Amino acid sequence: NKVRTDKKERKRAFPQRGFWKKQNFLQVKNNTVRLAFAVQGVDLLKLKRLRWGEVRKGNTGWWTDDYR
Amino acid sequence: WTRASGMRNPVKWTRDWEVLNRKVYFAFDEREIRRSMLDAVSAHRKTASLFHRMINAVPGVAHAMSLPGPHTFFLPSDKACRDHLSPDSLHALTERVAFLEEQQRQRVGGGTAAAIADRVAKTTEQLRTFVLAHLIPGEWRMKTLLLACGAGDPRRNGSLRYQDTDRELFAPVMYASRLGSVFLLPPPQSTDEPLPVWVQASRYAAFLPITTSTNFPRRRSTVGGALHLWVGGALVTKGDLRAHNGVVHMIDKPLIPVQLLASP
Amino acid sequence: AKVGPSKGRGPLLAKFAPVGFKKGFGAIGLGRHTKKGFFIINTMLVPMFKVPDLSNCKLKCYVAPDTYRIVQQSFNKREL
Amino acid sequence: IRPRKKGMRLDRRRSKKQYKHGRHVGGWNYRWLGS
Amino acid sequence: GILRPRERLLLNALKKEADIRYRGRRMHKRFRSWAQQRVRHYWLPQKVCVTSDPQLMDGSYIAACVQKAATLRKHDLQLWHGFSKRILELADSLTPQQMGYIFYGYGKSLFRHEELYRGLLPFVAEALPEFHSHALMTVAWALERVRVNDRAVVAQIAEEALAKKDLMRPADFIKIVNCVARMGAAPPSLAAALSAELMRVLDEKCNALLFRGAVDHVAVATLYSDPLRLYLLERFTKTAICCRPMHYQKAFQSAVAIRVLHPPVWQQLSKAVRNFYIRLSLRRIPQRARRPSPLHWDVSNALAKLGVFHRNTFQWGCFWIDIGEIDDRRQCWFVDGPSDFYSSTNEYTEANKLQHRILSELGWNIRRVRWNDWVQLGTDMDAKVEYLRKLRERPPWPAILTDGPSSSRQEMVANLRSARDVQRALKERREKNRQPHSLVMNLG
Amino acid sequence: VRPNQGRNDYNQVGGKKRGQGVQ
Amino acid sequence: SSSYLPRAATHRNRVAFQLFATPREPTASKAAAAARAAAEAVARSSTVSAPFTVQKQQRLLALLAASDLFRVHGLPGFSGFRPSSPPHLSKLFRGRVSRHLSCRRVNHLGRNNSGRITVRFRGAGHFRRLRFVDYKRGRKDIFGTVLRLEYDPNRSAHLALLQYDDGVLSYILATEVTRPGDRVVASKHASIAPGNCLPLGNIPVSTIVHNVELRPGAGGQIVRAGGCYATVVAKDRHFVTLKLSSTEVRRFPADCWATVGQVSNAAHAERIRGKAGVSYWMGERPRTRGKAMNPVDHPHGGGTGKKGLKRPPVSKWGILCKGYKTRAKKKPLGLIVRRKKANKLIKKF
Amino acid sequence: WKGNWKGPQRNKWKWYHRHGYWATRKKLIDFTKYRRYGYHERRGLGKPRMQFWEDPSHHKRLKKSIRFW
RNA sequence: UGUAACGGUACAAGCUGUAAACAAAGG
RNA sequence: UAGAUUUAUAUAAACGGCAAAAAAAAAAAAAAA
RNA sequence: UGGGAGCGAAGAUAAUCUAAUAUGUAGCUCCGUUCAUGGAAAUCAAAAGAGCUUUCACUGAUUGUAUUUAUGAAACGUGAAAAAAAAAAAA
RNA sequence: CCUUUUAAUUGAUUAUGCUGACUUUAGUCCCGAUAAACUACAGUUCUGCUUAAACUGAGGAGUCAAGUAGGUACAAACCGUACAAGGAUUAAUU
RNA sequence: UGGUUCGAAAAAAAAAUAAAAAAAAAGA
RNA sequence: AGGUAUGCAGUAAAA
RNA sequence: AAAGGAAAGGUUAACCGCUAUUUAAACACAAAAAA
RNA sequence: UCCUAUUUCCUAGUACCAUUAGUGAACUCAUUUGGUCUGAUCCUAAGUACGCAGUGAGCUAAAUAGAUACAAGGAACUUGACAAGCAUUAC
RNA sequence: AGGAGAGCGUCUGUUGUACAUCAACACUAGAUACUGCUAAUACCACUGUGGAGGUAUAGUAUAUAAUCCCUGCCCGGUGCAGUAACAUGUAAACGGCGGCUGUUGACGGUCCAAAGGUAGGAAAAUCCUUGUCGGGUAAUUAUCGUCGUGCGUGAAAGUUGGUCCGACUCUUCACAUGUCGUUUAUCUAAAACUUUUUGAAAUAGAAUUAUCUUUGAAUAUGAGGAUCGAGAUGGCCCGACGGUUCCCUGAGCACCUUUACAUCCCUUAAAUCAUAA
Repeated sequence: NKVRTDKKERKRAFPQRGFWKKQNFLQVKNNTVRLAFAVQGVDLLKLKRLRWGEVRKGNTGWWTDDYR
Repeated sequence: WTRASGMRNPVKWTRDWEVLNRKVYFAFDEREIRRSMLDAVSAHRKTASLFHRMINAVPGVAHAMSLPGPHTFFLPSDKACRDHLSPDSLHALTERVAFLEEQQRQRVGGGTAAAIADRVAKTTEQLRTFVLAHLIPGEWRMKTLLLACGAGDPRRNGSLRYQDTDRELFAPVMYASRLGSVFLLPPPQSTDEPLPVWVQASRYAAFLPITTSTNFPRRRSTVGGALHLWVGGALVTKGDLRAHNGVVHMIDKPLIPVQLLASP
Repeated sequence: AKVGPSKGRGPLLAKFAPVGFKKGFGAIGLGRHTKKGFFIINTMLVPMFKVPDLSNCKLKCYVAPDTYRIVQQSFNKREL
Repeated sequence: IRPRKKGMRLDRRRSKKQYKHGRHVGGWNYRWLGS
Repeated sequence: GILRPRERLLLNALKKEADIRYRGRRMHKRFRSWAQQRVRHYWLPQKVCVTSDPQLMDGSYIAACVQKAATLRKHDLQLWHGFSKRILELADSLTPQQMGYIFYGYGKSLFRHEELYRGLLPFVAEALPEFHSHALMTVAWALERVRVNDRAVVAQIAEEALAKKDLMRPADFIKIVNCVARMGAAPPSLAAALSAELMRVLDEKCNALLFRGAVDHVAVATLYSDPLRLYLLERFTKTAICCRPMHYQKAFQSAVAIRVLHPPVWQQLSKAVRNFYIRLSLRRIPQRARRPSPLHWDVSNALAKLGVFHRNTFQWGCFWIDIGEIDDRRQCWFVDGPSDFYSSTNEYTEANKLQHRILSELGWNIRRVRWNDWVQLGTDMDAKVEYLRKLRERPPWPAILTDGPSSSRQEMVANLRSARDVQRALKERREKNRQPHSLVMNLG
Repeated sequence: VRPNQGRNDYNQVGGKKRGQGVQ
Repeated sequence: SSSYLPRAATHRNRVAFQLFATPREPTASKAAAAARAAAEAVARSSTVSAPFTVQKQQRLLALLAASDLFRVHGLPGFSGFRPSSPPHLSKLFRGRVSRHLSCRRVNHLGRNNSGRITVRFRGAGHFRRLRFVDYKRGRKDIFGTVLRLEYDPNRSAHLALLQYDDGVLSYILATEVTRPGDRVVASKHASIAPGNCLPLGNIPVSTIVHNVELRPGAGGQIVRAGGCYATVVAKDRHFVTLKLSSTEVRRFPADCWATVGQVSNAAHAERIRGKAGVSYWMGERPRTRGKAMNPVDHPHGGGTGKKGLKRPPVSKWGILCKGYKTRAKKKPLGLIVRRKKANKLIKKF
Repeated sequence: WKGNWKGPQRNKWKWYHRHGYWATRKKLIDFTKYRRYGYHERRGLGKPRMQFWEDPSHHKRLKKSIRFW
């Protein structure tokens, strides 16, 4: 829990090889958010991928740079 | 600890549909009733006043109707008696029931006195015959009677299964394109003629397709339901008044025996 | 402890208790429970707020900074 | 403590035992306000 | 403890069936509220016995007794006629509060004793300057409910409300305006004044629950001015969420009346409001059970014997049609009883006239039957068939419904008694005809 | 089952609870 | 137990009345006249006065022994389960006990107010109802009809539903020869027939009786179990001597009432259970033997391997339990004339 | 263990009815011992003495003994 | 009396009570 | 001592039979505190 | 409350063990401490005398009780502290 | 300083001593069940298991726990989140 | 939709809670 | 086979 | 056969209890004392 | 004048408190990925008209836990057929 | 977990969670004993509660147990019953049921005793290094049957049996068989090795810690003599009496037994008022 009263720290004292990533569930959630934004005309994924100080209007990118 | 109830019942019932079907069987067909047939008749005394009075005033009838043997009693209503019996017959029945009650009340409290015993005996025998003409051996429930008359048999239930009407005459705004088997029951205890039973389609059956999804292939009484059960020329108005030792079925005509009927 | 007010849990509330626990927060009563699970409300018990006509009122929340000078001079002229 | 014993026990403040000791933050010889 | 296996199974099945029965039972209780309100701030703090001798009663006591009896549904004819006698004796000594409570009791119980209202109205008119909001509202409300029409006194009450506008309660003013509209007692100047005051009352003093009571189609059609109509129709779109089926029904009827009789106002509305009412027209507005009256059934029987197919008591649009013929759908009939007119007169009510005009302009060919004329036929069927045939052989009625001849309370009472006798005879000889009476027992 | 079964007040006769309407 | 009606209603050492009267007449004098008339009518109807003996009981039983439509149609019941007999042929009612004449049984499970176990080896068993049986037969000089016979889970005998001539319903102990339709009465003028209740002073010697009152009007207490009965030996003006089922001879006041006949269900002792489960249903728990425990738990316990008792038999509490008498020596015998001896001595002498 | 494992239960009803404020009051224990979340009788000093520079018009010492209307 | 719960205050082991740090200049 | 000052802390004991629920018809009904 | 009242143990000593000691202690309930306890002789003593009650020192670890272990601020008495008897028959 | 005194309870390699810190074992044991790609001109990797309908007149067949366990930037933060009339009649505005 | 509330049935009392604040002249 | 929609008392019967 | 629910509420009946009681909400409607 | 009566009756806006309405032991416990897999039930299912879930990289030594396949012999093993084996094999 | 059999318990059940799932406990039933009702017995505030709102076909106590045939002798002892006390009774009440000799001895002698162990099992869960004879085997300290040879057992503290049953102890036949002579090949890993991520433990007086032979608190890495180039890593456990959780005794403790002693409670025996007649 957030108040750190449980005993969940006991297992973390032992090594484990890896952990499940739940990518199917997380991608479904992310795409739901993306659809909610996109129905209103927002490209959340593009915004998240933009470089610092980079401006791209519409659905444009390196390919637009190449062909323009 | 919890106080959740109603729709939040904490009881973990089974979801198995087969088990729930068995539960339905146990809850309806095998349900136990404490009351008796006379208990039901008394509960409906206000509507069956004459027969209640006869049962309570005619010696022996109550004893006969309170016996353990599973019985079926067809109870006529005061309305049925008034509608179907002639005025003189109704007057005679009322007078004789009142006479028996008056003699009973006298007990509570020459030749002229001697004739009273003969009149009492005659009235008691006649009214006992009349009342016991409606008592039938065995417990015949409504669905059993319908299935015996053939309703529910795919080979015989024709004319009762696909009733339809001229829909555009009654729901026109939805039809613009159109705007352009006798079973026999054992004889009554006081007679030897077995009782005929049959079924018919009610006037409400034809209107089902107007308001229900259907899968068809290629005066009138106002009683409810889709099927009408007739017993000895009398319609069942309220059925399955179950008891501990039988069942009571409400009917709209009295089943007068031939002996008590007048030939001319 | 694992139950009770310890570890910052504080006093018990219906949110933290099982269904059946009854604890409000201090609201006034406005009616009567019936014998069949209902509650008859009486609007006569609703508190009556007394609000004057605020329209066309020259008063304001604060006071202008010059009022201090004006009042101080008007009082010093009397004191002296 | 379970219901049967609770139904026969009495509350601590139903007697005078609460006032017959001098336990306090400063020790065991409390001098009450107003002496 | 333990149970025998058969007993275990039977009781377990009973428990399951009880659970399912509860679930099925609660299915349709969408509008069942565990929290419920009851009004009690009109109950007086004094105690009274309703059966006490009237000769010991004063105005303050008799008014409280009448109101208490109305609240308790103690509708006893002897008790209320004693009330009437004592109140008429005490007419000289009643305050506006006492008269208001008396009128409330009479109207709420729907005790249709015209003589008491007639005898109490002059004192109401004389004492109007001292009346207050509740008393004015109650007098108008009771008169409207019981159909006792006195246009002069109703107009005087409305004028008194206007004069006391700064003291009137908003709900009382709304009810007074609605009653005035329903009784047709406001000439154009009074209607304009009432509309002007109601506009400000609704805009400044009424929230949604108070405003929704102002939505009455009769007032919208016959009384309200154009700005008031526009404001009301616009505000209903905002206040719909708090409304009930009756409010929705009256709003729909108001919209239809405006569309049919005031197309200019309908167009002066905005597109969003018009869209709201168009979408309202698509909803299933819960009505309440209606059935043909005895007079309606008699007319239907005579019509069927004449040989005209027809249907009874059905809903078209936002209207209820008494009789609608099948072969020619545009032909319809209305059977008009004693309560469709004002007491002791053949003058139609404002709602009846409005419905007649709207249906006529929408295309229906309406014919009407008057109980005052029907009752004179008696139990004869040939006479009734000839009556209906002769009515059929004549043109439909105009879009404007005109009132009938003059009448009196004496004739009204005589006709009501005759209708009672005819009802009795017809029911008797219907049920006797139904009864076969063919089983003869040789019991004697 | 009944913690207070043996008490002197258990299932006592009378009382204001049950004697509401008794004069 | 005491979980039913309170002490104030249940406890009364001296009963001041023996006739529970329910007069119908407006005044006390007319009530007395009616009571006299009813007594005279009972006397007139009474004809049998000879004793009711074992042999007469056997003759009546022999006489009683010598002397497809009725079902729920279309009702296929359980796959295997079926009642032993249909309702119209079963000896007992096959129905349910009257709700107005019974209540739920408070199961103490062998534990007293302290919560400790005082009666050992008791189990929950099947749910039971206590039914209110009239041990007093308070109503006198009024005839009643036996309508049906009923099972009782708390009692070894059968019950009978008695409907008095005025419609009152009650439950009484049924006699071995009690059948539906029997007429019964309680009175001093009653005939000597099974089921009738009379004072012990009006019952001839050699008669067989049951449900005997220790104190007049306090309800029968002696001889209740199924098949049990007592015999009238001798009579004097004030006392009547009875031989009881235990072979005890005891005197009873002549005013104590009793019922003629043997207690019904004499075949109870012939029942065979067949398995531990039947006793489990009946409400029993396993009985561990004293010598199977450790020495701290029973006097007979202890010892490597199995052993004998190692001493004369004693109970858990150190009391000899084979031949040792336990009745208080100083307690007076009172009306007891002679109390039985050991069964071995009885059968060998 | 046998079958499904069962250990000490966390039951709010039981804990609050057996070890709560009122249950602790009904218990027979040493009530002079300090309890953070329950009844105890380790009494405090009350409001301390006023420092010489504070305002006596605002210094406060009593709540219940002087409670007026 | 003592203590505490919430609330306000620098979201606090301090202060404090919905007037929650301050009225001292009233017919 | 200018005003204000929520809630809990089971209180008719500023008081008197004991005895559950600060104090409960008589009796059943019982006591080293 | 090592003060006063009620009930009232065992571990420990007796080289086991009993009495006795521990101890009239611990726990439990009740008083609430100089404005208190108690108290102005049907007292104690010797053939002389003392003079309510209370505290301290000595007499003395004496005479005692326990009879293997120990317990014992004994009585009278001596030197001191404090000192008190009793407003008061009504008005 | 010296001197005299001190009742300091005054000297610790050791009580499987107590409270702690820090080494050796030793860089030793310990790493739970199935995984890939995201592209220089279209797409549908493979596997384990199958209640994944969410208005169709019906609160969508439970209880209990999380003293707020699936909100939110590759966050073990800050902030936000349980509406019984479900509020957007928002087929609106543009 | 449940709790609350009546019943089961409970001082068998969930500290900071209530249909639960001195309890009808209530000013309609 | 707990209690369902003006609500407090109150008797009987019962799928 | 091992012998199994009835308190409160709803229904029906009975009823000389009572604002501790259904809007000062509304719809519908040949409808009703005495004389 | 042949319906058992042809009997006015929609939803008064609605106190206080609980709820994340799904997969899932989701509890006690703790080597606690909440969620997959490990079992019945819950949708007339070509697994429910694309659902839920998938954890660093290498590397032919033996030993170990298992899986499969063992010529001919067939309990000669062992305290003991323990453990194994059969319960598949033209179609 | 099949076919054919034996032992113990009849059986289905209970059962020591975390060394005992059994032949141990319970069980349907046959008995015995007590108890007349404010019953006995239990709880031990006792005018109270369970028993039981039951009444000798009931309740309580103690054995033995379901089905068939049987269940021998003893009242001398102890207990109990009986009576004023005796007499006497009661063993399915607790318990007991011979020795030395003549004719292999039917049949005698003699002592003792209350009776002298009967019927029926029988080399047994009793006796015992593998008793005689027979079946199974190449070989039978096993198993089954048999003898009654030896030691013996033994009759409701029950004897002998029929059928069925058991995560019980055993004998035998069959099966494909890696259980075995005797091991091998391929594949996977909660198996191992390297690496990345990351990191304990028990133990440790100090150590720069060799092999032979001897000595020694008596079996030495360290003492005498002789000999001898050593570190880490992987593996294996010969040693380091390798590391960490069985026997005797005390002027110690705890629980159990009763013809050990003392005390206490109860039941008797009494006493004492209430109490006057």
